[PDB]
Amino acid sequence: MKRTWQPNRRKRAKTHGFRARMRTPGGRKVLKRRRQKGRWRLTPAVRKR
Amino acid sequence: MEAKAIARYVRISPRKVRLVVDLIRGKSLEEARNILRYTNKRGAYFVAKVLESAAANAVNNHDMLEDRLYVKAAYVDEGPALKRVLPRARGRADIIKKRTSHITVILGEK
Amino acid sequence: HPVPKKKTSKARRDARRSHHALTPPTLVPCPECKAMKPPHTVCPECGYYAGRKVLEV
Amino acid sequence: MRVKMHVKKGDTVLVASGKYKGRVGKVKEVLPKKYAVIVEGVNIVKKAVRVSPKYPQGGFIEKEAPLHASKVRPICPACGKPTRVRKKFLENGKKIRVCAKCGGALDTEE
RNA sequence: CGACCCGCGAGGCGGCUGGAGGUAAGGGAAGUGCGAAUGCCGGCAUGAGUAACGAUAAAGAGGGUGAGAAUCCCUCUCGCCGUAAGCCCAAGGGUUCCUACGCAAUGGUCGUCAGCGUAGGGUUAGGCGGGACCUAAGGUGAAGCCGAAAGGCGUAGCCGAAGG
RNA sequence: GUGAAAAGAACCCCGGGAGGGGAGUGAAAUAGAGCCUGAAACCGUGGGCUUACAAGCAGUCACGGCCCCGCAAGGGGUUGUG
RNA sequence: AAGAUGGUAAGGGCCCACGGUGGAUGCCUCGGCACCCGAGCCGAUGAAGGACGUGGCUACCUGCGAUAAGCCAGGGGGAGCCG
Repeated sequence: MKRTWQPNRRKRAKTHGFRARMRTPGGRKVLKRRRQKGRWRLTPAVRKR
Repeated sequence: MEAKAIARYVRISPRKVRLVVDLIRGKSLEEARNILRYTNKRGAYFVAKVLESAAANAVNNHDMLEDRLYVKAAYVDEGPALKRVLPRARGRADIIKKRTSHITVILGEK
Repeated sequence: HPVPKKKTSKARRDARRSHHALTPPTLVPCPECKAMKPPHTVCPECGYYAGRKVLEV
Repeated sequence: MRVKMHVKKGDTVLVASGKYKGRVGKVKEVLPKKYAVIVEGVNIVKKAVRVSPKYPQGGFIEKEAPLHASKVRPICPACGKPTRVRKKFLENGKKIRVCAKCGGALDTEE
């Protein structure tokens, strides 16, 4: 009965991604911390083509 | 002498041939096959391979007589299980174990 | 909700199971041949009661 | 047993394997130390398929492994080898200045 | 595995399995001995060969290929959907759609069958949907004002689609 | 975490193949491919004592009947009654 | 005829042998830890870090980039090699 995942593909890219992490002064900490965590290979690129 | 035959890594359960292998202790081999053809209970098909392997071993390689052989001391032992999951109604998952078996028969002369 | 208590012994786990032993079948020989058979059926190697009805014409 | 190693070919003697004898060495590797001073007979199986002949069998695998093959044998086989005194217009001289000298000059024997 | 020594924790000495390391009268230094914390990771039992096999739209028979079939293939009778359990497009999935082999494991049963396992093959646009054409809510933003730093508002212009 | 070396099982015999019995390699395959030694819980197959009028977490302390190791002396397992 | 009346085990126990399941102890280590010393910035001549491609046949790591298991010069090395 609509159990709260309900996928869409432009919403994956317009909130998560590269152009949404390299804009804000608090979101560049996320990339600069996942590049030295122990090298997350990466999560947010689940999107296609 | 002391003809041996072992069926190893055959998957049924080790308590569903304790019902069947107890019917062929102390019998002769001409009458352990007729008691085992018309028996029911799948599990009595795997035991009807190992006597017909042990008969060919005792005839060919170990050089005994042919029709004087009686089945002595047949038994079955355990085997490594393997686990899978069943989902069970509000979350909680369960583990069932599908076990294997080792049937062995030794065979001797009267 | 009706859950048990103390786990049963080996000596009484293996006393219920004393009564589950199964019987061998009953066999007689086909009289036209020389083998076994369950003693009220058509014989699937030698053929009949009185008149064939089976077995590979 | 490295980039630094010894034998090119030559009448190599052996010491301690139940062999105590010696002749030429044939094909030396590096990182395992594999060669052939052919004494070792083994019995490899040959699988009897028509790409092979119908009945071939083993023999020709030896693999004398170690540094165990003591070195080039003049009348004093007891030898290591030093390097040049070079006695010419700048030789390089990889020769046995120890006891006696049948040690790999450009003659009929290599 | 075992009927010599100390009161005790413990030492010896014999008998099988093992396969290359162990030290010792006298001293020194601490991650120094466990049954219990609804203690933590790993095995294995008890309940038990019982409750269950996920819908009250049912099935039956004859010939096939095979080592082997109530369950896989064709022929003939029987029942349920028929405004839907039948065809056509957008989301979303992204491998296996089709053929030739195969059955160890997954299908809560079998299986010679498959959406399962290894190998080979298969989606063709001037004129169909979207870019080299526009703009809406919103976003970004020369100039201009700003806010201890990071940053916040904003004119023309530009990005923005199941709408022109 | 096999073996010093793969020499890691050619070829016959049951089996649809798995898997096994013989040959053969090796100083040894109870060292065979999840393979150095390999314990306890857990589950089995053969031999010794014992029980279907008898009441108890369990055991212990006596006496008798079988079984075994003992040349003989003496000892261990087993449990019927108090 | 009134006898301690007893030799049977669908099954259960204790002890002694012989096998399976399991993975602790012993012996090892191309992997870590803490103190010392040599040393201590790269970047719009476009960085740190990545996508995709490259072996005769290739799934994955390593090396390289349309010249793609590589090319041209200088030195060392002295014999077998095409990760």
